[PDB]
Amino acid sequence: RDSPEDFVYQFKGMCYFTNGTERVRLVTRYIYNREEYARFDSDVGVYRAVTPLGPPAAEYWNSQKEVLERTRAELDTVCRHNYQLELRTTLQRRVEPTVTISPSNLLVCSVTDFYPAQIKVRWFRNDQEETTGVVSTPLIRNGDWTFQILVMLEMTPQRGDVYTCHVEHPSLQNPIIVEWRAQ
Amino acid sequence: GQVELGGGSSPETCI
Amino acid sequence: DIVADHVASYGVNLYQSYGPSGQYSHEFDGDEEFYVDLERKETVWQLPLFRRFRRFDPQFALTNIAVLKHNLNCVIKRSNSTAATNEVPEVTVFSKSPVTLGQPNTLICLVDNIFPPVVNITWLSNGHSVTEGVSETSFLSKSDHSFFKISYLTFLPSADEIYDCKVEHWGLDEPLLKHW
Amino acid sequence: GVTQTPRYLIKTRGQQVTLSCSPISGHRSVSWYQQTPGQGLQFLFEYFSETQRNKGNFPGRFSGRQFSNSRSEMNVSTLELGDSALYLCASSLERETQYFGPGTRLLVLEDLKNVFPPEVAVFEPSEAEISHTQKATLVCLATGFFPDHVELSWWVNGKEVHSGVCTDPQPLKEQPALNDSRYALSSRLRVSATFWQNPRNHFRCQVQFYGLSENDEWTQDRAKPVTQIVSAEAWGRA
Amino acid sequence: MKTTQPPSMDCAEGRAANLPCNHSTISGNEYVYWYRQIHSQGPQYIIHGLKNNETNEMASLIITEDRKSSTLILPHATLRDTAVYYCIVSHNAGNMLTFGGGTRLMVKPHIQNPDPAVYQLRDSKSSDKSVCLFTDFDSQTNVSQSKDSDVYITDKCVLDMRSMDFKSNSAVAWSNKSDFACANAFN
Ligand SMILES: *[C@@H]1O[C@H](CO)[C@@H](O)[C@H](O)[C@H]1NC(C)=O
Ligand SMILES: *[C@@H]1O[C@H](CO)[C@@H](O)[C@H](O)[C@H]1NC(C)=O
Repeated sequence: RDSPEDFVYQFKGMCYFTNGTERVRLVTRYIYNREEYARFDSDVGVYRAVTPLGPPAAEYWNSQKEVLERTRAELDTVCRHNYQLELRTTLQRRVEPTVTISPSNLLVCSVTDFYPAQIKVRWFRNDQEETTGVVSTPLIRNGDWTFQILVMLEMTPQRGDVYTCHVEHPSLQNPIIVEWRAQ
Repeated sequence: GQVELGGGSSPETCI
Repeated sequence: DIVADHVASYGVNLYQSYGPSGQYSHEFDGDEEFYVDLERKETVWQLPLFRRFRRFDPQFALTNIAVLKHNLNCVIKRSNSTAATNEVPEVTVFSKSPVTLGQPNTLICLVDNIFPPVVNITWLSNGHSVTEGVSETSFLSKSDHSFFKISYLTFLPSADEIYDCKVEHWGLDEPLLKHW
Repeated sequence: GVTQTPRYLIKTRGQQVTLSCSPISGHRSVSWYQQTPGQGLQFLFEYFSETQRNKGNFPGRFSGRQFSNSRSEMNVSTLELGDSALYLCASSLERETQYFGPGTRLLVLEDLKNVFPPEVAVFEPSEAEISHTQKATLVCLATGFFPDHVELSWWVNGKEVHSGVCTDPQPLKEQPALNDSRYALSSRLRVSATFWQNPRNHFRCQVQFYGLSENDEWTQDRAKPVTQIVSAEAWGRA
Repeated sequence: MKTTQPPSMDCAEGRAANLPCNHSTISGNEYVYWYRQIHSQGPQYIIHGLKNNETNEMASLIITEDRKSSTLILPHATLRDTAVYYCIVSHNAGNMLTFGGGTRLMVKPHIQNPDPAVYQLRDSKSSDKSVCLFTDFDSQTNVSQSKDSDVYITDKCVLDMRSMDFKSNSAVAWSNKSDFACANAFN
């Protein structure tokens, strides 16, 4: 339409952790608009051009001893150092989920406001597992350090039927079981 | 208690 | 791609010519730990647990963003003034908990695939704008170097209020109203 | 590496100064500090890509600027007596190791009436030292100067020498009970007896005094204490 | 600040000078930097490091395993190494440097053949002063300042005749007093 012109620049200093502190990897990304043109990979140890737009940057950054040494050391001063603070805060955050069944013929099991992301939801009709008519949304990120997931079950409810939703989460010692009975 | 850092952005070639 | 148990963006740095505007933030597993108010020179953590034990000097963000401003001018000339491509944003509206008539809740408007990172997100109670109870997050990064933004609206569920999330973006032809 | 101009400066209250700095070739970041015996090394501001990136706690009368070639200038307006200091410039490639320049030694006074150039005299070696040690020590004396903005050097046969030379690191005050006291500096040049006993050898003690400029007003009867060189010489004697 | 150093330290010329620095509250993302400043000059960068050992053409830096202290090793202390040495910390994030008290290192040469004597130099045709020279004394002799208002005595000064590898200490005294004598002009 009548959109103004815009030029975007991004820089991302990303750390990848595995096996606690055993495996650490640093990848800094220099992005013009949405094109990553240069990067530093700690597994490589030098800057590399990603597109024809960053040979001048990679050659200059690799020729400057101060830049390459500072970037090489950031695997310890940034990734490993800040991870020790994650062990004491983020990696210990446990928020237990709230499980609710709502009729919609569809039956929706809502699992809301939990952290971390690992979650397990299963449907049962009279203690027998249901899989054929089960839809689950992807993990919904609320953006406030809590997650959400919706698991729906297509049902033809009879009399005496007891539909249950079984939920497992790392913050729970036992699974949460919520029942639902037709009226 | 101690300040943590981010990644340092390296400068481009232009003067 | 890179396989890892935990991914942290210790430096989501952003600077664009429209404004001009910038943003600095740290992320861990897709969630925002803090952002630095570049105008106030202040670190704003996103959880009480972070404000108690964690520290970050806002001067580091002002120093990095000043480099991105220098780098942007260099790559603009090198690319023969190649401008950014406006993408089509995807909007989704939902509640943080199952809405029970009479119990306070919160509506969540997820604006995904935002590029360039310039967007207007506002609510509408009926056909009129809302001011109280509206808050949003910072531009959160994606692996494809686009962004997504989340806006929140606290509300009291009633049988007569039908809410809308109006999103304005250059990749759209008209303001997108997603209904709830 | 880093160069700064001027080296020394004399100003009065209310005036303004502009200090220049050239970073190391290729460096993009320039930092300005103020060094005093009382407050130590105090940070002013840091510039990168023609823009101030980091700011200290000095008042608005302390301002700076960086140009396209990364050269930087610093301005101090309505100067005060407490602004007398060594103003240092430190260059960095962008964020790493900072390399300092020589600095500009600024002195702010209430008036220029107490500025004096030095008197330089050379004292020939002792005949007793020559016959006892086979060496000859010449002593140079620069007395009665203010401020302490001097650079003493020895010159033997047209070439500056450093071997066998000892200049006092700190000058002494001729009247220590006064705050407007002049200074005195001593330097020693020790050569072999046979080198001194040769009349063909020429010895010169040179003191470069940094004083008032051509723009400074001067009303006193004595000669204007402008930036000058004062020297004293001696031939060898057999 | 975060570092503490001995305010003063002495070292013999030609020997190695080990300068200590304590910084128990240092962070893992903070480098140890070392600067020195010769009188009437600006600070001179020496060396820096993050962990353990680093060397260059000027010195060596040894940081302990726990990083709570470090040592600056000057391999062969020279007369030019007499300066104030500053041990500081820095994130290398483009922020200001903070200096502390520093260590005032004094490199004292050893006089192998001390021959202390006091001489009087020939008067200049100008100046009414009679200059005295106390020279060739050991590096342990104290040279006090003048007790009289009209007498002026300088500090201990070390000159090096590098062609002959000869070093000597010296002090100078002068006055325009009528009966000023070089005999016991120092003390
Ligand atoms: C990751 O975790 C376990 C041991 O802790 C093991 O199965 C696997 O080999 C580990 N991988 C690495 C790279 O350490
Ligand atoms: C956002 O703010 C107002 C809309 O009222 C408008 O001036 C501006 O252009 C809007 N920006 C976008 C990207 O829609």
